[PDB]
Amino acid sequence: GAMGSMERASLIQKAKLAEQAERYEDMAAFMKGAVEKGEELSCEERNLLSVAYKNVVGGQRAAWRVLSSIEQKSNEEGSEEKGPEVREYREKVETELQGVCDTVLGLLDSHLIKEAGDAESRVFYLKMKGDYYRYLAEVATGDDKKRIIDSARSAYQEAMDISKKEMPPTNPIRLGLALNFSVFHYEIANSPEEAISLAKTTFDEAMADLHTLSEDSYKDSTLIMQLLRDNLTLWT
Amino acid sequence: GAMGSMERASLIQKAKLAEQAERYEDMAAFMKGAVEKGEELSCEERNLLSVAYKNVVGGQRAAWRVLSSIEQKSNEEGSEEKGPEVREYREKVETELQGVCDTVLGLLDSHLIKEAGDAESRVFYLKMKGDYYRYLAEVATGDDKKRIIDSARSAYQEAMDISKKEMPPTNPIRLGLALNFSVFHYEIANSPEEAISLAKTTFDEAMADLHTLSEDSYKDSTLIMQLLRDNLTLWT
Amino acid sequence: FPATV
Amino acid sequence: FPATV
Ligand SMILES: [Mg+2]
Ligand SMILES: [Mg+2]
Ligand SMILES: [Mg+2]
Ligand SMILES: [Mg+2]
Ligand SMILES: [Mg+2]
Ligand SMILES: [Mg+2]
Repeated sequence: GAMGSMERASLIQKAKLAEQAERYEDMAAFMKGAVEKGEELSCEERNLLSVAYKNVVGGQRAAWRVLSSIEQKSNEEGSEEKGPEVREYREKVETELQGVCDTVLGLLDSHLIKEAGDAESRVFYLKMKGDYYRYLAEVATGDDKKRIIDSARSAYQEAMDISKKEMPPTNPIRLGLALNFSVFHYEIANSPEEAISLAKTTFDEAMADLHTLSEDSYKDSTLIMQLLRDNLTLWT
Repeated sequence: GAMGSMERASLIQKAKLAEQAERYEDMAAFMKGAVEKGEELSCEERNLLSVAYKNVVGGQRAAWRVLSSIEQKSNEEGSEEKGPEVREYREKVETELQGVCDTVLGLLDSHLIKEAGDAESRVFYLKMKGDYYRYLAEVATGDDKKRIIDSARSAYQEAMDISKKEMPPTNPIRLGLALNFSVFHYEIANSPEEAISLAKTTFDEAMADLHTLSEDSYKDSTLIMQLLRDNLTLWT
Repeated sequence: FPATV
Repeated sequence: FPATV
């Protein structure tokens, strides 16, 4: 790896610089290098990792949706035949997206998840595993589509089980996991009732636990609670 | 080149798709491939080329400024010594920027400019040559800094001379050239009076020629005239 | 699209 | 920064 010769601390420092400069591809490459040092990640470091790859894949997904939409239009009756280019370029972006997802899933499997013993780390990584299988599922059309969806579901479910046992209902990781698993249900698993039920129950259980929190924890938890409410408003 | 096997028309088609998807690095790679086919570019194609590389280098410049600012702060009295990382990463981004600039200048020299006989094409390419030497100048600190600045100046000046002889004062390429050469004077050549004089004269001469134009040409010309006014307002 | 974090 | 095109 091209980051093999750089100090772990230097990679973390540069990931932060890359974040300030909105250089998310660089940020991701630095964090990959850091993970590949083989030491566990701290809370801050886990966040750096997730921020970097979320921004990179988020851009790829946005582009994929633009291209897939143009491609769909081209296959409507009355559309002039324009050749293979739209499919080719959608495929190019798709392949790049899949590569990023496989990279992240690779880091999680080798060996972030297996070394993660504390709830905050294990739930966070299992959420990411669910998230990156979900992105693979968004573009899947083949023999393995069902297995990709189940891989997402399984990772989210394991994360859910741990989060309910080991974290308070207001914990931002628990909230974020629930938000994304709810989206999984709505957009990937064709289960809008499960999505709505999950978002509602998570919101209400968190509401009931806000009284235990500091002002700063309250701000963190309520921010994610609002995203649950936003989705519920979108869906009802 | 990796685009050597793709049809010219397919490269142009994909550059447009990449633009719609905001995939400017891809857009640039497709347009480079198109230029390397060796045929002259049409008006639309020249615009695609300039759009792609403007967006790519624009992002690099923005990042370079973030990093250079952090680096400057680190070299203020009282700043804790944090090691070589900020300089290294600013250098990394700088080297990438320089590479993009050299790529564009390469395309212009081999062989876009020499084949460009009509004013609209020749002025547009010479403007781009000025622009990409200007970006090299923004990051130059060494033995060749003066020569880089003069390379920008010379290209802009040749473009200016042709534009004044061959184009009306409202021509958007003439206006755009003047806008950017004026910025060159202000930001690179330490000549704010020349910058202001150029922006003012260009604005006033265009104003006097608007009566000759259609509604659509009027909209195009006045848009760039407003940018001249915006700069003048910034500088006075 | 719906919100995720 | 000033406007360029
Ligand atoms: Mg070491
Ligand atoms: Mg595919
Ligand atoms: Mg339940
Ligand atoms: Mg051919
Ligand atoms: Mg340098
Ligand atoms: Mg003069």
